Amino acid sequence: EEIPETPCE
Amino acid sequence: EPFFVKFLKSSDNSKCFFKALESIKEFQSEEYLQIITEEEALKIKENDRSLYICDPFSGVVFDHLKKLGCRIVGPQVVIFCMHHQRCVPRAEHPVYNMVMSDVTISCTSLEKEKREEVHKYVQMMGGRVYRDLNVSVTHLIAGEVGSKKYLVAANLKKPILLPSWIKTLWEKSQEKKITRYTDINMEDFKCPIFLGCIICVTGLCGLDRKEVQQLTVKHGGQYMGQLKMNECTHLIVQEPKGQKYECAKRWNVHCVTTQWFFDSIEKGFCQDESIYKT
Amino acid sequence: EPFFVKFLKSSDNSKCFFKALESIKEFQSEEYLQIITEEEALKIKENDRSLYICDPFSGVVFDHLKKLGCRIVGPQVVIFCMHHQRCVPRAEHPVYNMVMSDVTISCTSLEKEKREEVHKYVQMMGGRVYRDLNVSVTHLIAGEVGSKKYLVAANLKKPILLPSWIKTLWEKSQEKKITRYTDINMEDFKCPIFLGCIICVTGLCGLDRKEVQQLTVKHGGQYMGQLKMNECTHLIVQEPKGQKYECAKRWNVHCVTTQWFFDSIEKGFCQDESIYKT
Repeated sequence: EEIPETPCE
Repeated sequence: EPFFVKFLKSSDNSKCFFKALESIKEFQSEEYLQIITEEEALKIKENDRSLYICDPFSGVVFDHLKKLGCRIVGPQVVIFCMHHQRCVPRAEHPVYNMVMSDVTISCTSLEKEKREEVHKYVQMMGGRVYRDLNVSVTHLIAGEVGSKKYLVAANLKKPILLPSWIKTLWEKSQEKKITRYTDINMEDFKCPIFLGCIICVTGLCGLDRKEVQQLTVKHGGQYMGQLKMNECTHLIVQEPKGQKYECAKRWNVHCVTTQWFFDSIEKGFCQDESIYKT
Repeated sequence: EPFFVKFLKSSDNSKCFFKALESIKEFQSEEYLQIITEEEALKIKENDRSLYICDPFSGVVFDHLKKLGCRIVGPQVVIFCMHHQRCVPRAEHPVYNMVMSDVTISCTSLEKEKREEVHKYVQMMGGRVYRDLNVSVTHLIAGEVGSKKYLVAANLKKPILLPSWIKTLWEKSQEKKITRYTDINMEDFKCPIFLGCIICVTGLCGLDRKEVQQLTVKHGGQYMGQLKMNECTHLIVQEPKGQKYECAKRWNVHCVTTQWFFDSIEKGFCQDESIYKT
């Protein structure tokens, strides 16, 4: 699997 | 019982050879001291529990005596043992110098060939080599952090160093810049705290994760913004929620707090993940 | 030979004191380990070799022991030597920490007080100081470019840094932000290529003149539009003719080409003026 980074919320 | 100390003469003997001849002539009597030529050495059919002094550790003669099982040491071993009034080592294997005497090492997280090389050059420099980690080990040689042996050595507060330490010790010894393994500085060869770690974070604010990224890279590890399986070793996470956390849990990846990371920096090695789980 | 270790207790000892107290017990037995109050320290009156631990390096006790010539080191030297398995320095003078251990410096182009101050804080941070520039020198500290020592150090490709570096090393150390001199970035403290130069030009077109002024200011130097007596250190001039050239000569100002300027920028230090004469 691959999970992207939590974007600059 | 008495045992002869034979010096192998050749066309181009080194300065070390003659230096050892003069020191052994000055601190022991010449009664058990011979100088043998290459002819007489080649003709020796059997190991006669005598001590041979070769320089270098190569050539038809050295190969001959090594094959017979002879007790061979380099002249630098003679100079050393004479100067410090200490015994010549056992020498189950040939020993070229004593730069690494009193050093006992074990290895972990190394390629087989690299480990064999470390074993060879440590043995040639008068050190001892143990497969498993026992109390007499003075330094651990490691290619990555994390392993069970790594942790054991860390709990014993033993230096964990890179193969480069051995390489430098050897090279610097052949350049006649060092007599002893303490002459070079250990901290330039420490294993980095996160060498081999691939660290991801979740739930941290941007300043926190930039700090973690910076420190990770500084301490030899790799930082990843995105979580990639078959890559990430540690997911830093204070609160157990989110897609990153649950994905890491389904893949049995280390899920640790920030205290694992900063404690690892503070205490100087990669801490045990099991105490910092969430 | 004996190796006593006494610990000075006081009203306000730092956390370093207790950390060193707990760390020092894990090597040797408490046979040579003492805790002394200010009274018992005050009552001693002769140097008995031994190792004293003061924190801070001030007070009636510190003044007493220092003025007697005692061997004093700070607790951070204990923490460092323990952690890195290296020896405690000899220290004819008191040494407060090991942040600058393995650093050897010399100074040039400094005010007397500034040089003495740099000597003080470097010695206190575990570094060594040489009056003359020797191969073992690792960093040169300079207030201006130009001196013979500056050129020698530059030709050996040694770092030439500003006294502020020492100050940062000191301050960042007291704030417990750094353990080692490598934690701060050396490039941020380089000595500017033209620091101390006051540069004039003549014979250049306006675009060239403007470029030289811009770069001079950028690289730490001062620019002057008009050649003045004494004020100007270098007159850039390609051909030895004109009133500017002759006046610069009979004021003993360096008359160099533009190649001096741009070479100095390219190669990262103020070049030898004698090679660029006109």
